[PDB]
Amino acid sequence: DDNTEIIKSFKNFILEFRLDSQFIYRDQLRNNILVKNYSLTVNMEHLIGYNEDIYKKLSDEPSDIIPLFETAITQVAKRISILSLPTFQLILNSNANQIPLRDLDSEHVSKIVRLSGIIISTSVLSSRATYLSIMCRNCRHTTSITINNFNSVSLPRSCLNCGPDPYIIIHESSKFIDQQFLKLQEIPELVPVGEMPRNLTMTCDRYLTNKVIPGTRVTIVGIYSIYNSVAIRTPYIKILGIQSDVETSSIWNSVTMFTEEEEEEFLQLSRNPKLYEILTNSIAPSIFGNEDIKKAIVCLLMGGSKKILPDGMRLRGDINVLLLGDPGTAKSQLLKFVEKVSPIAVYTSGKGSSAAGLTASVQRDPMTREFYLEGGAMVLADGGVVCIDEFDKMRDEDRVAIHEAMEQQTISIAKAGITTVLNSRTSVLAAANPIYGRYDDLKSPGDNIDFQTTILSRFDMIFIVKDDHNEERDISIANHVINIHTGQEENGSEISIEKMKRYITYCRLKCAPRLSPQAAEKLSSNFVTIRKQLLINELESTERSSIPITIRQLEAIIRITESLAKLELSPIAQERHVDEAIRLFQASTMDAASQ
Amino acid sequence: AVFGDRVRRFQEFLDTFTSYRDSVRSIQVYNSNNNILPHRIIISLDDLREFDRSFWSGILVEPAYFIPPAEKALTDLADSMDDVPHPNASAVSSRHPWKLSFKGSFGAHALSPRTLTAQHLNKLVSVEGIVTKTSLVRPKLIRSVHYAAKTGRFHYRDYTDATTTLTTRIPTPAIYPTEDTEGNKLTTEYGYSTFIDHQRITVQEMPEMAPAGQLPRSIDVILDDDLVDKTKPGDRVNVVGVFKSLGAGGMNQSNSNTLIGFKTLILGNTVYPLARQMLTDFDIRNINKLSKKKDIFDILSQSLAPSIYGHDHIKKAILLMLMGGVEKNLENGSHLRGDINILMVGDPSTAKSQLLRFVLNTASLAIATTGRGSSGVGLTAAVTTDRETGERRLEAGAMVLADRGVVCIDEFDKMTDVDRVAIHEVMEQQTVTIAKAGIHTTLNARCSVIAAANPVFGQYDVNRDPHQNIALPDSLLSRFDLLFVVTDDINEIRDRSISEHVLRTHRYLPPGYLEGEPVRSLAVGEPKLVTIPFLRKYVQYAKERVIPQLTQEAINVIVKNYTDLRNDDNTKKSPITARTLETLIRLATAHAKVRLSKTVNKVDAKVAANLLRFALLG
Amino acid sequence: LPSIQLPVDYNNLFNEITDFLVTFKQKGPKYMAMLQKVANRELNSVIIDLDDILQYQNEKFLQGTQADDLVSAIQQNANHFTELFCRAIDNNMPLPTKEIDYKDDVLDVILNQRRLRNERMLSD
DNA sequence: ATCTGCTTTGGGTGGGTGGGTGGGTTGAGGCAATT
DNA sequence: AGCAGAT
Ligand SMILES: Nc1ncnc2c1ncn2[C@@H]1O[C@H](COP(=O)(O)OP(=O)(O)OP(=O)(O)O)[C@@H](O)[C@H]1O
Ligand SMILES: Nc1ncnc2c1ncn2[C@@H]1O[C@H](COP(=O)(O)OP(=O)(O)OP(=O)(O)O)[C@@H](O)[C@H]1O
Ligand SMILES: [Mg+2]
Ligand SMILES: [Mg+2]
Ligand SMILES: [Zn+2]
Repeated sequence: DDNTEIIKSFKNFILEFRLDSQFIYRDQLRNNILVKNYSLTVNMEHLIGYNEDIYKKLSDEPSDIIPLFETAITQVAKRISILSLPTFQLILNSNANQIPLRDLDSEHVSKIVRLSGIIISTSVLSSRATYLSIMCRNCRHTTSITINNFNSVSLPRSCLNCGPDPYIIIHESSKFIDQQFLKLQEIPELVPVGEMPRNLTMTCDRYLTNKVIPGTRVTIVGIYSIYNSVAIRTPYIKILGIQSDVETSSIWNSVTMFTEEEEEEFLQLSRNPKLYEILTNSIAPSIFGNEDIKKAIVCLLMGGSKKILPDGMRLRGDINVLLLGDPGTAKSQLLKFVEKVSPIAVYTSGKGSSAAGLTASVQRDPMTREFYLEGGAMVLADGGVVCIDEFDKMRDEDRVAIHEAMEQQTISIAKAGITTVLNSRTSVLAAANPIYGRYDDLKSPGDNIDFQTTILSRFDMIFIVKDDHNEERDISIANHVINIHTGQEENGSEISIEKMKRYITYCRLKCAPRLSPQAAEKLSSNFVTIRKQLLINELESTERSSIPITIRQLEAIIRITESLAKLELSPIAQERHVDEAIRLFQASTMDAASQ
Repeated sequence: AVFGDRVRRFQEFLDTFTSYRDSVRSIQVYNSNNNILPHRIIISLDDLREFDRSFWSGILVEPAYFIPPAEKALTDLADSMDDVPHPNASAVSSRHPWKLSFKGSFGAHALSPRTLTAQHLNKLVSVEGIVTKTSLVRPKLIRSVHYAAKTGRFHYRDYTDATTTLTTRIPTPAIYPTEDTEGNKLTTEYGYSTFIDHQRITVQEMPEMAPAGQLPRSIDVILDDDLVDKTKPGDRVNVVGVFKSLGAGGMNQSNSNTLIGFKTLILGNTVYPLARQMLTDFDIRNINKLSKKKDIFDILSQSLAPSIYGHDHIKKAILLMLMGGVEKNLENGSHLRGDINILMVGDPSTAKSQLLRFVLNTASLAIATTGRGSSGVGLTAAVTTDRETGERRLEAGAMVLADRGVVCIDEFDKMTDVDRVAIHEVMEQQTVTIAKAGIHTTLNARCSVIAAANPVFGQYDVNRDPHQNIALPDSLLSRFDLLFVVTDDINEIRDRSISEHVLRTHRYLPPGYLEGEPVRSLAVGEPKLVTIPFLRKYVQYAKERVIPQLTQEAINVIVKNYTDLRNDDNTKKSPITARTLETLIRLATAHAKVRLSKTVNKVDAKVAANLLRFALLG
Repeated sequence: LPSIQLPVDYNNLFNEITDFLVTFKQKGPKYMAMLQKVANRELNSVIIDLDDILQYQNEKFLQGTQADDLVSAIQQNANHFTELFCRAIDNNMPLPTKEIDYKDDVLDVILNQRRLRNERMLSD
C-alpha cells in the first residue's frame, strides 16, 4: 500500500534528479553496474532538495524506509542494465553535525547519526542470510524466505500434524552476504575529564566490509539501534557509510585511491626544483632550528627500498633514528609531530610499555577457552613508524624484545601451542636521555650511554643533541617561542599535513630507486675511511668505542641515499644524493662517535 | 530425472577417457591380490572442460547437484568391473561407494582463507595455507545392520548428517533400532555395520602473504575416510573442497542474539602437500657425477648463502648439519644421536641471523624461534581440549614439530633459565617427558639446534676468558658440537671487499621489473655455484640413501687427533672432553655422506679434524 | 527397515558350534571335560581356542564333509558368537559329579520357590 | 486415563541484571612485595 | 525420553 508509493518516490529521484545537464544518479548507477559494484552512494543534501518529504520519512523511521529505497534502486538498475542482480546497497553521505561518541543515549535510538572515532579492532567476516530455501520435516513442503538486515526474523513456527518448528533450511539453494564487526573508540581529545575512553560496537554489510584497519580515524553515518542479547538492551550502530583520511585499500593493495587529477598534482610537486627544502621546512614549523633532525625525519618517513635476493635473503628498507640529548630539546614534540604526519604511526612511552605490549601477546578467549594472538604496538604500526618515547626508561627485557622486529622485521612467537612468525615492517624513532640527564663532557662517552652496542648498531642515525648556552641562539629561540605564544605561509615553502601525508603514500607506493655504479664506488670508499677513523680513535683511547660502525651503517647510508632519491621520484640514485646522505651520516653518527 | 541424465553424461565422459577406467581396474586388481588402496579417483578438470562445458561449469559452480551423479556413475562403472567370486558378508553389507577427487586448473576459485567470502558458498574452491590444528580421529556411524532371530532376516538403517553429504536431508539421530516393524527383538550386528573415520583440521593463511598490520585468518576443514591423517600441524597444504554453511545460524528462537551469522567450512576432496622433492633419473645421475668431484665439499659449502661474504667454515658446518650423522642405538640402551648442533657467538652485525634465516629457508623442515618470543611450554607441548570431542590431549611445540629436522634459535642468550631447562632436557635426551593434567607420555624430539648468541658485554673481549664472555651454563654449552666465535675486526682489505660485496648485492634487480618499480598459481594437481633447488635435491638424496660405516684408518686418524687435542699446551675456546670424540666421529660420518660413500675414509677424518681445530683454536 | 540377504545362516553355524563342542578331541573331548569341571564349581572361565576351531574345520574337510568357515565368521563378527557359544554350552552342560550344598545358594532356593509357585498357579 | 509441554547431559549452537562455597584448570602477562 | 501439569 504505502510501501509501493514510497518505492515509486525513490525510483523517480534516481530517474529525474539533474543539477545541470547530467543525470547524476542514473549515470552513477550505470557506471557502477558496469564494474560489478551493486550499490549507489546518495548525498542527503540532494534528497532534501528534490522532495523534503522523502527525507522526513527516511529520517523519522530509518530501518523501515532504507529497505524500500534499496528495492527501488534494484528495480531501476534492472531497467537500466537489462533489456527485457542482487538487492542493491544504499550508502549515505551527510553533513549533519557529529554527535560525540559518549553523547549517544536513549534520545538517539533508531535514528541516523554521524560520529567519529578510532577503530581498535576488526572481526573475521561472517555470513548472513539473504534468501533461505526451507522444507518441512514431515510433509516435505518447499518454501523460501527473504530477509533484509535491518532489525527492529525467524523460521515459521507452524507448518503450511506437523509439530512446532517444522522447517529445516536447505543450504545448497540459499544465498548469503558478508557481515563484519568493528569496535569504535572515541577520539582522545573528546574524552571528558578523568574518564577512560569508551567503545561502541558497529556492523557493516557487503560493500562496506574490509574498508578500515585498526588504528585509523574514521567518520561514520549509521543507525543507533539496540539488540537483545532483563529489560535492558545493548546498543550498537548499523553503519550506512564510512569516510576515512587514510587510503587503506591503496596501502594493502597496489596503488589506488589516487585520481589522475590528484596524481598530476603529485608529479607537479615532485618536479619542483627544491622539494627537499619544502619538505624539510614543512616538518614541525613551530620548532626552531634542528634542521639536520628534520632532514633525518624526512628520510625516515620516505624510507629506503627493500630487496629480496634470489637465494631468499631479505634486506631491510626502513630507517631507524635515535635522539639522545639534554632536556628541553623538543625531541618529544618532534616525535608527536611525526606520529601525526605519517600515514600509519603509534606513539608509545618506553616506561608505560612491555615486551608483550610491543610485538604481540597471547590471549585466551573466555568462551572457546582457545588461545589466540593479538598484535601490539609494532604490529599495529606495521608499514609505518613507531615513536618510542622515554627509550631509556624501558626495562632491559622489554627493550631486548625489540631487536628482531627492528632488524629482521618479524615477530617469532612460540607460546601456548601458537607457533608463527608475524610481519612487522616498521621504522623506529626513539628519544632518550643520557645517564646523568645531561650529556656531561667531562666523563667519557662510555659513561653517558647505558645502551649496549647491539641495540645501538640497529639505529641508522644517532643524534647526540647537546644544549649549548649561546646568547644569539637563545635570543632567536626566545623570539620564535614568544611569536608562537602570542600569535600560514602556504606559498610554496610549506605544505599542510594532509598533502604531505598523501605525498608520502604516493612516493612509497610508486618509487623504489636503485644505486648507480658511481654512487656505489663513492659509498664504498667512504665506509673504508670511516672504519679507519674509528680505529685511529680507538687506538688513541684504551676504551672500546660505545657507538659502533658495522656493516649495518653502510646499509644505513645506502638506505638514506635511496630515500633521498625516492623523495623526488627519481628511479636512479646519483652522487648528488650520496653526498647528502654522507653529510647527514657525518652530522649524526660520526658526530656522536667522535666525542 | 535430471540426476539420471547427469549420471549418463558423466558415464559417457568416463567412457571417452580410458585413464580413469585403467586406474579403477588397477586399484581393484591390487585390492584383490592382497596395504589396501582407497576407492578414490583423481580426474582432471581440464579434460572435463574439453569434453562437456556444461558439466564442467556445473561441477565448478553447483557441485551439490553435479558431484553425486559423477560419484554414482563411477561406482556403477566399478561395480560393472568387479569380478570377485565370493563376497564376504561384510563386503555385501559394506557401504563403500567410489569417491571423486579433482585436480587441474581452478580459474578464479583458487583462493586463500582470507579471500573466502560469502560469495563463494556452495562452490568448488581450492585453499592454501598452514595446518595449525588437527582434532582426533573418531569413527562416524553411517549404516547399521540388525538381525531378527525369530524372522531370520537382516534389516538395516541409513544415517546422514550435514557434513557427510552435499545435499540437505532430514537429520537422523544415532539411536539404533531395537524392535522390528512387527515387534520382533532386534540385535545389532556391529561387524556388518558401516563406520567411517572423521577428522577436522584448521588451515591458516600464510603469514608472509598477509596484509599490512593484520593477523592471518583461518578456515575449518573436514576430512573423511581416506583423507583422515594426510596432514599434521605445521604442514603446507592445498585443500580442494566445497564451501558450505551449517545449522540454523540463529534463526531458531532459542538464540536471541539476532546478530550472529551461519557456520561455514569446507568438505575436502583432495589434499596436496607442498616438503619432499621427487627425484628423476637425470637428477640422480647429475648428483652422482657431481659427487665424483674432488672439491664437491667446497662447491656445496660456497653455494650456501651466496650473498654472505666470508664465513667459509660456518657454511661448511651448516652443510654437515643439513646432512647429519648416523644414528646408532645399542642393545643395552645407550642411544647415540647423529645430529649436529651449532652455536654462533660474536659481535653485532656479523651475519648470524641471516645464516639462521638461510638455514630456515633451505632445510626441508625448520622451525623459527627467538629468545624472548618463546616459552618453556611453547617449545615442548601444551595441554588443551579438543573442540570436536572435548577430550584432553597435547599440542606439539616448536621442538616437537621440528622432529627429524632443524630448529633455529635466535638470541639464545636472551632466554630465561626456566625456558632454558626445557632445551637442556631436549638436547640431553632428545625426548620430551610430560606430566600434567593426568597425562604421562614421552614425545620424540630428534632435531638439530642451530643458535646465535651475543657475548655478555655485547662484544667479545679477547682479554677476558671465554667463561666470562658467555653467560650460558657450561652444561648447556657442552651439548653443542661446534662453538664458533666470530669477531668483527676492522681491516682495510677486508672492509673494502665486504663493502664492495654489499654494494653489488644491493644493486640487484629481479627479472620482470623496471627500474624504480617496488617489488611485490595456475594449476593445483601438478667453481660454479650450485643452485639452491639442486642443493636441496642433493641433500635429500645423500641423507636418504647413504649410511657410512667407520674403518680402521679413519679410526687411527680420529684417535690420534683426539689424543693430540686434549693434552696440548695451547688454550681452547671450549674445553676438550670425551664428547669431542663423538663430535669428531659425527663430522666424519657427515662428510662421508657428502661424497655419497658407504665408508668413512681418511679424508673424512682429516676434514672433521680441521673443522674442529678451526672451531676450537681459531 | 529394509532387508538384505547376507551369505550367513546362524542355524548351520549353531549346529557347527554344537558339533565342535561335543565331538572335538585333542581322554575324552576337551571342551566336554572343561564343561564337566565348570559344572562341579571347580572352573569359572571357558576359553575357546580359535586354533582348535581351525583344526576341527580342517579335519572335517579332510573327512570330506566340508562345512562353513567358523573362524572367519567369529573374527568378522564376534559379539554374536559369544551369545551363540553361551547358548550352546547352556544346552550341553553335564550333570555335576560331586554333591554340593544347593540350599546354601540363594538363587537355588529362590528358583525352587518360583517353580513351586508356578506349579500352584497351574494347578488352579 | 490421555494430551501438552520443558529440559538435560555439561558446555560456549543459553549466557554474564545469577555467580565462583554449582563444576568445567593450564597458559600467559601484569603488579606488588620480596629480593 | 522422563516426568510435571490441565481437561
Ligand atoms: N624550538 C623549541 N626548542 C625546544 N623546546 C621547545 C621549542 N618550542 C617549544 N618547546 C617546548 O618544548 C617543550 C617540550 O619538551 P621537549 O620535547 O623539548 O623535551 P625533551 O628534551 O624531548 O624531553 P626531556 O626533557 O624529558 O629530556 C614544550 O613545552 C614546548 O613548549
Ligand atoms: N658478511 C656479510 N655480508 C653481507 N651482509 C652482511 C654481512 N655481515 C653483516 N651483514 C649485514 O648485516 C645486516 C644485519 O646483520 P645481521 O642481523 O645479519 O647480524 P647479527 O649477527 O644477527 O646481529 P645482532 O647481534 O644484532 O643480532 C644484514 O642486512 C646483512 O646485510
Ligand atoms: Mg620528552
Ligand atoms: Mg641477530
Ligand atoms: Zn508440514
